[PDB]
Amino acid sequence: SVAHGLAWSYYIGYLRLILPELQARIRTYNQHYNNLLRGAVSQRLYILLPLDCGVPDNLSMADPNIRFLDKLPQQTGDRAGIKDRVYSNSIYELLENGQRAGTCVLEYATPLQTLFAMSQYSGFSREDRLEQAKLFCRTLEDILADAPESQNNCRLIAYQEPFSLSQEVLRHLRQE
Amino acid sequence: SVAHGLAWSYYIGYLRLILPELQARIRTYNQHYNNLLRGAVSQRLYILLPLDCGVPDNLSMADPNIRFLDKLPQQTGDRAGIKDRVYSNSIYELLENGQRAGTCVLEYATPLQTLFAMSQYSQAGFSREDRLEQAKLFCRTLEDILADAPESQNNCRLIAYQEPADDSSFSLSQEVLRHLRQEE
Ligand SMILES: O=C(Nc1cc(F)c(F)cc1C(=O)O)c1ccc(-n2ccnc2)nn1
Ligand SMILES: O=C(Nc1cc(F)c(F)cc1C(=O)O)c1ccc(-n2ccnc2)nn1
Repeated sequence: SVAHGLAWSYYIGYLRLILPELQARIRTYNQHYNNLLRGAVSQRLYILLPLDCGVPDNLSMADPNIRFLDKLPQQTGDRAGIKDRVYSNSIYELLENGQRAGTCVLEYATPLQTLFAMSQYSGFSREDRLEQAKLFCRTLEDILADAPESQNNCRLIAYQEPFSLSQEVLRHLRQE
Repeated sequence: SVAHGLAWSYYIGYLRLILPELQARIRTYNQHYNNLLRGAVSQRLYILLPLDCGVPDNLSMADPNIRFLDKLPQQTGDRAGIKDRVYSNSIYELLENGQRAGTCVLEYATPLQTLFAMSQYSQAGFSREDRLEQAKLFCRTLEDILADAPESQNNCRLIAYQEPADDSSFSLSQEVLRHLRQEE
């Protein structure tokens, strides 16, 4: 049940705040900042849900075919006593054969780091961590399916390694 | 178990990251004479834990005697696929009789908003009583986490309070000043 609460926490504390302005920020980037010949940034927030709960800080460290392109225009807002809290979301090019194949706003679901931290060493086994990660994912899918902030503007990317993270994301980008 | 998990998720997801550099950033802010002449910033992160789980976005809206002053210079770092994620931490003056009595880095514990959002509308008997119990468990777990955590080196003060029914009888600025004066 901890992961059910973490999924709610992620929606209430982050996704409900970030999803409503996302379309407008992507449109700003596409119309004002993006070089003439660069491909458009895709319209969705792509959230990585590694079922192993491995959340590295740097996506280019995780797969060099995920290349940092630029920041979205920043979203600021008062939040829980932070005046003008800053959200500096990252845009990535997904490379195939050294060339851009897709461009998107991509990040990991941060609460998966809690499940990982509490099970990295051996109570709370790897199998228990997998079960919590799946519960997180199922709970978050149910929340977003019902949430008025989720309007074809978010895509959950849940995966288990048996692998290219870039190819996993591209399969989701190309399903749209 | 949810409150226990939220306390861990708050330490792992934020306090672990923000606490190690915080005193260096405050020290830097206080070394600017024009800042120090206004008043020294207290050398701790003060975390508000309203046990009702009510977490308004703007502290001056909560209590006009909590006056926004300034921001620490941004801390950036790569986090969970966010390149150079930005932490803009707010500094407040705490007023007594219209005058500065203290200056601090102050914010609400964000996961208390989840406890609240999940029970605000409940028609269950004892939903408010159950929420208060969850909030206390959250605070207890977080106190126990930070007692043991190497990032917590007399640099964090949890401010847990249950507000009275009577809105006018409670002053959040006074609640923070009580803590700020002990930390001194
Ligand atoms: O997951 C986040 N937040 C939370 C998750 C919780 F479960 C919770 F209880 C509270 C929060 C919170 O932030 O208060 C989160 C994720 C990405 C970014 N972000 C993206 C660009 N810059 C910052 N910011 N926050
Ligand atoms: O509580 C926060 N975050 C989280 C809490 C979680 F429970 C979790 F699982 C993940 C996060 C997360 O951020 O990923 C949080 C609070 C303050 C600020 N902040 C202060 C200035 N600018 C930004 N940022 N984040």
